[PDB]
Amino acid sequence: VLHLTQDLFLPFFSNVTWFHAIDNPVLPFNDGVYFASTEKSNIIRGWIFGTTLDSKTQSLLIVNNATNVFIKVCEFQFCNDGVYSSANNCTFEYVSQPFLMDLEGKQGNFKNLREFVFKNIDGYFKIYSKHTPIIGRDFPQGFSALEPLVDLPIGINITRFQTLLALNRADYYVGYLQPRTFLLKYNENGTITDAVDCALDPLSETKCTLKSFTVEKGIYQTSNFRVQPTESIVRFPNVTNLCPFHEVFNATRFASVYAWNRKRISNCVADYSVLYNFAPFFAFKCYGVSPTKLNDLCFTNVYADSFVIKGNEVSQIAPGQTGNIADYNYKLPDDFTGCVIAW
Amino acid sequence: LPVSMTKTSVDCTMYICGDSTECSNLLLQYGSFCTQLKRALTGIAVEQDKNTQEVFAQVKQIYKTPPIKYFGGFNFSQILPDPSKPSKRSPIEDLLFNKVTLADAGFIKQYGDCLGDIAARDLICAQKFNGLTVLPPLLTDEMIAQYTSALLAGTITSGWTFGAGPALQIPFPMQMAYRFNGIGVTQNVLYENQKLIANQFNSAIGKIQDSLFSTPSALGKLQDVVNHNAQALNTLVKQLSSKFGAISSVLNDILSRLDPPEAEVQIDRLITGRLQSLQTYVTQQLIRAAEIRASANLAATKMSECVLGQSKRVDFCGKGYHLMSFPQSAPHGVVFLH
Amino acid sequence: SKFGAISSVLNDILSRLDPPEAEVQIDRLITGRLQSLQTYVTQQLIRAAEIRASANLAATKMSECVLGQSKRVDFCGKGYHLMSFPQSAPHGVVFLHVTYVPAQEKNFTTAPAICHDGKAHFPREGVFVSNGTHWFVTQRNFYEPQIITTDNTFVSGNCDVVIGIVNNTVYDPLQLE
Amino acid sequence: LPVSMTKTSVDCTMYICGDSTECSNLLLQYGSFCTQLKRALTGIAVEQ
Amino acid sequence: VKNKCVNFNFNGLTGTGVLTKSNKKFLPFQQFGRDIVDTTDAVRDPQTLEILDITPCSFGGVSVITPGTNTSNQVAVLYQGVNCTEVSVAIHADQLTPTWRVYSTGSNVFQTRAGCLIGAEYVNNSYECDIPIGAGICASYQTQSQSIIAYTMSLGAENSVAYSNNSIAIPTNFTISVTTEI
Amino acid sequence: VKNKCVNFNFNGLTGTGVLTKSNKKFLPFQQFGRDIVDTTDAVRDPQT
Ligand SMILES: *[C@@H]1O[C@H](CO)[C@@H](O[C@@H]2O[C@H](CO)[C@@H](O)[C@H](O)[C@@H]2O)[C@H](O)[C@H]1NC(C)=O
Ligand SMILES: *[C@@H]1O[C@H](CO)[C@@H](O[C@@H]2O[C@H](CO)[C@@H](O)[C@H](O)[C@@H]2O)[C@H](O)[C@H]1NC(C)=O
Ligand SMILES: *[C@@H]1O[C@H](CO)[C@@H](O[C@@H]2O[C@H](CO)[C@@H](O)[C@H](O)[C@@H]2O)[C@H](O)[C@H]1NC(C)=O
Ligand SMILES: *[C@@H]1O[C@H](CO)[C@@H](O[C@@H]2O[C@H](CO)[C@@H](O)[C@H](O)[C@@H]2O)[C@H](O)[C@H]1NC(C)=O
Ligand SMILES: *[C@@H]1O[C@H](CO)[C@@H](O[C@@H]2O[C@H](CO)[C@@H](O)[C@H](O)[C@@H]2O)[C@H](O)[C@H]1NC(C)=O
Ligand SMILES: *[C@@H]1O[C@H](CO)[C@@H](O)[C@H](O)[C@H]1NC(C)=O
Ligand SMILES: *[C@@H]1O[C@H](CO)[C@@H](O)[C@H](O)[C@H]1NC(C)=O
Ligand SMILES: *[C@@H]1O[C@H](CO)[C@@H](O)[C@H](O)[C@H]1NC(C)=O
Ligand SMILES: *[C@@H]1O[C@H](CO)[C@@H](O)[C@H](O)[C@H]1NC(C)=O
Ligand SMILES: *[C@@H]1O[C@H](CO)[C@@H](O)[C@H](O)[C@H]1NC(C)=O
Ligand SMILES: *[C@@H]1O[C@H](CO)[C@@H](O)[C@H](O)[C@H]1NC(C)=O
Ligand SMILES: *[C@@H]1O[C@H](CO)[C@@H](O)[C@H](O)[C@H]1NC(C)=O
Ligand SMILES: *[C@@H]1O[C@H](CO)[C@@H](O)[C@H](O)[C@H]1NC(C)=O
Ligand SMILES: *[C@@H]1O[C@H](CO)[C@@H](O)[C@H](O)[C@H]1NC(C)=O
Ligand SMILES: *[C@@H]1O[C@H](CO)[C@@H](O)[C@H](O)[C@H]1NC(C)=O
Repeated sequence: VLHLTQDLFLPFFSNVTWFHAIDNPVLPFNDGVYFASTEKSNIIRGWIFGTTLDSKTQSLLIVNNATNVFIKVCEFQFCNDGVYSSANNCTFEYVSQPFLMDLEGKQGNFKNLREFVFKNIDGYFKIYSKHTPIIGRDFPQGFSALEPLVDLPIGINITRFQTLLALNRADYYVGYLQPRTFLLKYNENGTITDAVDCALDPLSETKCTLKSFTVEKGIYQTSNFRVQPTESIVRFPNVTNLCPFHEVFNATRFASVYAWNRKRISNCVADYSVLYNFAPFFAFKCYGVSPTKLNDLCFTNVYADSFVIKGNEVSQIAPGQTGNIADYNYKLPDDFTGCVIAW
Repeated sequence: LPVSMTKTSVDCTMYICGDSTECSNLLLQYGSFCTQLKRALTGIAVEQDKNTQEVFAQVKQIYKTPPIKYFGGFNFSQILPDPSKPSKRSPIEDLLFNKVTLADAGFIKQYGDCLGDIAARDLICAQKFNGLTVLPPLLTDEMIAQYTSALLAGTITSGWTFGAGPALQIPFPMQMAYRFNGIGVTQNVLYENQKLIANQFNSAIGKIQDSLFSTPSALGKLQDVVNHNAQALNTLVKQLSSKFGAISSVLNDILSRLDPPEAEVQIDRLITGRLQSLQTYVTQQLIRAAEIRASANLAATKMSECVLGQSKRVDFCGKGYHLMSFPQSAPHGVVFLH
Repeated sequence: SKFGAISSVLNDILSRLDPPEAEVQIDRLITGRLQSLQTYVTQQLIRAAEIRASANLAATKMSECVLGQSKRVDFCGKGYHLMSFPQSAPHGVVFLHVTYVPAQEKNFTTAPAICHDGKAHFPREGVFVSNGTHWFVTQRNFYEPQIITTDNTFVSGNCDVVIGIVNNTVYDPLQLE
Repeated sequence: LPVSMTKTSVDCTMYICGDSTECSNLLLQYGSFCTQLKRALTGIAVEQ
Repeated sequence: VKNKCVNFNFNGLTGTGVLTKSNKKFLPFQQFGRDIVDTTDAVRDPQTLEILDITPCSFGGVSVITPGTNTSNQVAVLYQGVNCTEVSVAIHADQLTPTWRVYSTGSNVFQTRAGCLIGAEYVNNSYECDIPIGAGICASYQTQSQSIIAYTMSLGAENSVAYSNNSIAIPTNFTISVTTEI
Repeated sequence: VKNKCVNFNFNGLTGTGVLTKSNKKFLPFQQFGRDIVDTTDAVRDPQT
């Protein structure tokens, strides 16, 4: 079968950064990262994940050891090097068979290469791996598949990525995966013998469109090409028609609460910046809309009731309240769609 | 007889979802209900290519007419290509080209002047707005005239031999005598009334041009094919102005006005309407292509029989005892002179 | 294809949802599947019509090029048609047209008629061909020169209308005997 | 050999929405989908 | 920003394309513009009171001409129905939706009547068609050492008859050829 | 029960058909399986 799937993969002939080790920069994490490492026996233990890498957001630590693993989604404080210093708001300790499989044919020339891929779509951390003593120069050229090992629902936020070392007395092949459509050739035994990207080459686009590894001589209509818009203009009518907000907030004789003056605001453009610059507010609570979301909604009519009142009465004025003002002077309906402003 | 029509290569993805990521995602649920349409349309285009090639590419070697034109008094300048015309076309084919006005030529590269249209943008720019494009034909309307000229040269200097084997020259007088012999009249009649028959032929070739000029629409079949294609295309474009039972007709309006999970119903309605319209258009294109292919096969048989030899079958190559025919190229068609 | 519903597999959706809310999704599935089937049947009908046209053409080609000889040019193969043998094929037929195609040709000369004694002579079949010195008659698609006798030609005319007439003597086997 | 078939002149509104103003109005929201059908049926009659 | 593809949101209408100066005769009350098929064509500027047309973005279709993969891996790209100076600046500014970028050596530019061919070169010779491109152009794989070339149709071998007043060619021999029809 | 048409409800996956021994190569992480055109074909026994 020649199944075609679209899922976040590492692009073919993509660009991979290669590091050395003799201090461990924090590489950004976005849309997964492909990882590879070749070694004689071992110089690497684990990785740490998350954002800000401190005791404020949940983090990850997947250090291995000689016999098992130490996967944990915890809120480690710091190590700067006995790898954590905090387990307070921490749970979900995972232990299984060790990831690192090392085999040697009575010699160190069979340096094992290990390819690891990680992703965090809708949580559900996915770890893919395949261990084999490949030719050992560097990243090979022959195709190799990857078998998922663990699939565990972390359900947290990850932004930054870091790797741990070993003790002692040419690795770090890092590439970033991208959302692309791929087709994979399946062996009759089920293993993937080949795969072709569908965003790399015109020949790849053709092979992908017909989902076949052999394209006969001829023309093939594959897709459509678009000049995407470079910039985006928004232009609206020159109308300004500033609302009388200025005269409702620049008044000098704001009526009392017992006789609350009600101003009907009609036929104007309600810009709220003239409201923001006119009063250093102390209570700008809203109920039916958002203080931020006001310039992008259109309304039929607006009423501005203005009255000067005491301090505690400001907190008194709200839908579903009580008091000498909320009962006898001014009662806000429980179904109020608007805002109050106190300065 | 029509031979082919314009080749349309619509792209469902954008025709239904104008540059909308969410709309494309919603369409992705409908399975391979696009690859089928694109395959059908490309099959129609390849079919049109094979129809025109089957109609015209009947002779391998492109013969040229001798520099001197005296075929026993027969006057052929009206059907022979005119070197003065830069397109190397006969005067009759000139009228055939002038009397047919194509709404969409296709070979225009009209992008760049839709912005510069000044006036209201025409049908072509409108189609280029909503996911419609036309693929220009493989055989340029110029080389078709060259094939026609080669066929005409073969049938007036070599008789009907060049369609059987090597082109063997024969003067028009005894070629005339032989076409007479194939009907039931001995060659002595032609050799006695050659001047009269040449004058008859010249008068008829003079009168056919005036008959084609003065008629309102005698090329009504080719005009009909062009008008049918243009009308179907215009209706297909106009179909995007129907709300189909939703709030509005504009995808970018519905998307920007309503939330995703409520606008989902309306965009699904738009998908179901627009895609059904595209399906109907594709089916009508299929029927028209089948009919045009049948007409093209009839035209190819007509060419190989009447032009490339004498046909004994009555009324097939014009009314009366058939003698010959001359082919003439036309926009999306051919014109025979029995 | 899910066709805009919860899932594309009925045997799962029937057990995952109860009837009075599942009927909507199953109706969506029905409409999508039946629209696809309508597309398939329409395309099959078109293909069948085209195949029927091709089959009628092939039947005529059989009954013409096999059960007789065709005078139509470029119908039973390129060139003059001689015979045709049919061969069975998977879901089709294959012909073996045997066609007569001429070969090496030479300019000689031609004249519309020969004027022996005030009378124009015309070939009963064939043209009047000249080696260059001696006029001859022959067939049309093969060069078989023959002596111009009274049998090969029929005489009708007055030797003053035929343009390009050429002077030569005709023969007859009756004056000799 | 058949030469022709019975000519048909089906009508959109009368077939779909028998004398129902609301039904005809909601049919108008479907654009000129069915004018194509009327034209095609006129065509088939003409070719017969 | 005129003569450039741009998303526009004029007074509530949203679309994509290119806008530039126009010579309408817009009536003062008129605000929108359209055509026969009901598509928004011209928009009056609400803050300038001038007339601008609306254009498609880049419409066309990418077609790939290739020989058999078992023969070679070189491919050529067809940009149907576009003046490919437009894509040339589009490739340069990298706003093209296609991500695969095939090389532009200057010799691989082709202003075909049917679009633009990129990744192939002119050969002013005339060979029988192998892959139909359109507008009387055919591509094929040929040895220089191997590349993809584009060339015009050759309708056939050039031959001239020898018609004369008294010239006849009569075959002195014949042949039997067995063709096939399927 | 093998070689007998039976209504199965393997792991909530409902259906009807015949179960039999198969020589496929399911990975330990593989659970359902499928065929060319997206139909559940070879479900490995969760117990055996
Ligand atoms: C799929 O797996 C089968 C089981 O091992 C393989 O069959 C074997 O093949 C080897 C030779 O490679 C034989 O020696 C052995 O007896 C058995 O038949 C089969 O080859 C394999 N197919 C692949 C990998 O494509
Ligand atoms: C063959 O027929 C042609 C008709 O197109 C003749 O051309 C004519 O040329 C005269 C001027 O000499 C024009 O006045 C006329 O309108 C027409 O174009 C052509 O002479 C004629 N040739 C022979 C040999 O008969
Ligand atoms: C004209 O046709 C003649 C056929 O009768 C050719 O004459 C031949 O000439 C040889 C000797 O030259 C004779 O022996 C023989 O019987 C035959 O008559 C003659 O070559 C030919 N002339 C030309 C110019 O082709
Ligand atoms: C064929 O031979 C005829 C005599 O048998 C020729 O007729 C002659 O014509 C001339 C004028 O050309 C007269 O002056 C003479 O009295 C006789 O009638 C005839 O011309 C000739 N034709 C050719 C083509 O050679
Ligand atoms: C007509 O053409 C035939 C072939 O197309 C000729 O047959 C050839 O004869 C030569 C020897 O003469 C053979 O070597 C060859 O294999 C072939 O059979 C035939 O001779 C020819 N006839 C004439 C009269 O030219
Ligand atoms: C990888 O990096 C090098 C150097 O920074 C760059 O030249 C190359 O283009 C990159 N790879 C890709 C595929 O762009
Ligand atoms: C390795 O990690 C496992 C994780 O559970 C732990 O139990 C074990 O003590 C560690 N050390 C060794 C030597 O296995
Ligand atoms: C647990 O999380 C809360 C909320 O982020 C934080 O205030 C608290 O300090 C955490 N407990 C620790 C760090 O022991
Ligand atoms: C009144 O308007 C003036 C003029 O803009 C401004 O300086 C002043 O701050 C305003 N005062 C109030 C209370 O709005
Ligand atoms: C007839 O003569 C012409 C004169 O050049 C020549 O070109 C042609 O080949 C000849 N035909 C033959 C020899 O069959
Ligand atoms: C738009 O308003 C600004 C602000 O005063 C003004 O300068 C400009 O002339 C106005 N233009 C139009 C067309 O009304
Ligand atoms: C398209 O062709 C060239 C190349 O771009 C140039 O003249 C212009 O852009 C267009 N010309 C016409 C006549 O459309
Ligand atoms: C050779 O090709 C060039 C274009 O590359 C063309 O301008 C020129 O006319 C051609 N020469 C001939 C003799 O065809
Ligand atoms: C044929 O004869 C006519 C007059 O008899 C002459 O004008 C013409 O040039 C001749 N052509 C040839 C090819 O001999
Ligand atoms: C019960 O399930 C467990 C899970 O592995 C295993 O012991 C076996 O599959 C079942 N035991 C039986 C069927 O006795």
